[PDB]
Amino acid sequence: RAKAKSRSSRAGLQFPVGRVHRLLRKGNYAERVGAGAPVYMAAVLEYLTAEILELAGNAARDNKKTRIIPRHLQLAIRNDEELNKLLGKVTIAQGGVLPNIQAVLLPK
Amino acid sequence: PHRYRPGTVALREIRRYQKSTELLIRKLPFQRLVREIAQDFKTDLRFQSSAVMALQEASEAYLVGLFEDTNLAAIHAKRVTIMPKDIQLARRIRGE
Amino acid sequence: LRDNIQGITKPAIRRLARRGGVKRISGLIYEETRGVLKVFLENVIRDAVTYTEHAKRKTVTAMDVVYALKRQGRTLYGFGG
Amino acid sequence: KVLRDNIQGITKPAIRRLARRGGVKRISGLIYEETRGVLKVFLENVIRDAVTYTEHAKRKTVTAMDVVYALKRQGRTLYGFGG
Amino acid sequence: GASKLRAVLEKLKLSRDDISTAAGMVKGVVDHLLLRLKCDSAFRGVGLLNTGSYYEHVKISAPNEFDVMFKLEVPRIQLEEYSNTRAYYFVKFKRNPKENPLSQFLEGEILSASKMLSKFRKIIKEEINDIKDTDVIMKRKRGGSPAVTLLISEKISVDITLALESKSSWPASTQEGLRIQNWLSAKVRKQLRLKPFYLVPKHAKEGNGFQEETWRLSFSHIEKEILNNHGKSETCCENKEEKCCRKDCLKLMKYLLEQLKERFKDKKHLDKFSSYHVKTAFFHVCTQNPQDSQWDRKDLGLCFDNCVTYFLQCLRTEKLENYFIPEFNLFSSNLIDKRSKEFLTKQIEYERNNEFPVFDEF
Amino acid sequence: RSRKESYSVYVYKVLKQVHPDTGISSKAMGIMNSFVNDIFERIAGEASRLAHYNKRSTITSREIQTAVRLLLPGELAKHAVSEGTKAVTKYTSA
Ligand SMILES: [Zn+2]
Repeated sequence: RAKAKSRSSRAGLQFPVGRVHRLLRKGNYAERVGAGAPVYMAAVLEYLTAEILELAGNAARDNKKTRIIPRHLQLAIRNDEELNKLLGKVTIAQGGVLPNIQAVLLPK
Repeated sequence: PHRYRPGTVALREIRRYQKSTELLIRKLPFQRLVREIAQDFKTDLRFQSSAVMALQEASEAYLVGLFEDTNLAAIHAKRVTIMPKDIQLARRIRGE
Repeated sequence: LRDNIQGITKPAIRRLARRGGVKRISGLIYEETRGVLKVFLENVIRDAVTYTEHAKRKTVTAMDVVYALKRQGRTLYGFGG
Repeated sequence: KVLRDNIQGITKPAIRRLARRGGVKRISGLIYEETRGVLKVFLENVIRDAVTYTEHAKRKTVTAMDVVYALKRQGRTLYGFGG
Repeated sequence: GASKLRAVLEKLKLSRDDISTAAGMVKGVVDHLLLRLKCDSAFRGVGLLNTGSYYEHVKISAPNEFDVMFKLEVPRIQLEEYSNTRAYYFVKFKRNPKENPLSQFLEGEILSASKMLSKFRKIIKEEINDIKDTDVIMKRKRGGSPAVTLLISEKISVDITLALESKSSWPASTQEGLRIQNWLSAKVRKQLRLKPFYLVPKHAKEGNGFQEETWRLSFSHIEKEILNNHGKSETCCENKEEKCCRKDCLKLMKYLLEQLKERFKDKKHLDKFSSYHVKTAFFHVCTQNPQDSQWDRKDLGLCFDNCVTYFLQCLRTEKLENYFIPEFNLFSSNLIDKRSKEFLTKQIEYERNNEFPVFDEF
Repeated sequence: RSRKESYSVYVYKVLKQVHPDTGISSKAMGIMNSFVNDIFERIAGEASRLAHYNKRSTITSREIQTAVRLLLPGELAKHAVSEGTKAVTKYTSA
């Protein structure tokens, strides 16, 4: 038998490809899953994951940390307008809120 | 007899509570509130501790978002103090 | 196990208001707030019970709460999902 | 040919009539412009999705269903034009 | 061998006690300039890197020569290495939804070093003409490391460097840099790397030409932190019980090079050498000699001699790794010709065999 | 024992590319897992509809692509499309 090779490595991805291929056939979403479907999707999930982690990582650095906590994810998501929206209905456990104080409440 | 003026502390608390992530509602009280509501649907019902927390965080998140809109309504009305009606307006606009 | 809405202390209410950016709170807010919180909880808990019942269980799990919240335009992250 | 400034195609009486249906009694002069800038966003979002659906299907002509899906996606359903 | 060196070091420090007024004039000019830059849409976010100071002296024997950096934040950048240079990159911006005001300096995808430097000096030029109490003249720019050189009356010069600030994790090419693990500790290294890194407009200098829109990595802020935290004890030298000669050796090394450069400024052999080369070699010697006891102040004479030897070795072998960018050879034949290195080697060896007379002669 | 699946291992790896020197709490990881499952379902869900609407039994890279455009807003949607389009182009070329 020819040597088996992981597909994630092959597609230049870190996210699993065969599995996504699989998951796309579940929940009864479509009878069949095309070969490029999970490849396309795995790239998307990985991309979005990176964007959140990068921004959260920057938040971690802003707070002089060596890691991401739920709070950093919240700050990252909200500061980034497009992620803010993508997850605009999402409640993050222990996310807190942005420190937005209305100007009319402040003295001179 | 040093004092900090009205609004100095209020702003301070706002700063802090916006910053922190912890639950603001006492737990045993909240837990019991959940149960009292639950018993109106069904007696002898149980909860995982994680379920209660999940409810509490969602509950606080809801109220905070509500208060943000309430605050805006009060400001629109040229007022700092929020009144029951400002809550009602915000809710209504939201479809409640 | 009655009127446990009063277990939501006044400071607890004010602190949430503060987090929301509220600087001043009318004396009639406490009660009005409760009348809203309660409805929120009623809607979420009940769905969780409905899911729990469907599944033929007695213990409400975090997942049943998540489904209840989810469908109201509120995905909650942290308890599984 | 290219079109332009049809935002003005939404005439002042048209805006007022909508406002009136909504229970608005009295309208500030700046509402007209402010309203258009909001209507426009709504239209942009719906039309775009309808186009996106249309393109996915590899068609050129937008049908009622493409609009219906677009509106459903934004969460405002519409009955009587398909479903 | 330490006594003569100590007299020199004391002398060099004391020559700066007169500076406070010169520093004042520099500050006057800098604050003035920052106001204009803040008025400019491109530099609206500009500020000093070395916060709390309007002065930083690169040359130990030039107390009237000042060096300041004006930093400008770049909220997200993508670096692209230029032609395997390892230290030079093109700067592009990542996805950014809102308007990025530095867009005016873009050329295609790339942030133009040429445009920013050109405009930076143009802004300062117009603004210095609004300095009324101090006479400030601008020099014509030649390179890109100092964006602007200002001439204050007939005594003071100020080199102004513009730098982009990035708060992202440092590029992988820096992964093995800041080689302080065996000297100042791995934990200090980790702490420093949680800090931002900088990019300075810099054409990719190479064998017979250069790239116009490249930016070079800069860790000047770390270098400052190291010089003032050169010990693994980290408070070594802030107390006489723990007084080492690392700082003293570097000043003497800088002084040796500066004195020789002044001595031979006319023969031009040494024009391309700078304190940064000395300092880079120095950090490496500190890395080679990580214990404070290898730098006991009592041993300044031999410590300095050993520092000199390492520097000579670097010149002779044409190798001096950037301390932060180990694949960047500061002493590559592409940046400095062999003749200059042989000359400096020879001059230093002469000085050293005669107990460094150039330290006294001027 | 029963066994559970997550993306924890893949999340770590991504974190390393953006921030090679940082880690992540167990909670942040739990959140990222909730996140991935949410996005997956939506895209797959919308892709399901597109296949249905256009009378198909199969989801291909296009249904995934269109679902992305409909779900993601502005430019974020684009990079996802670019990467997906490529990953398929590449997968069959790798
Ligand atoms: Zn020391």
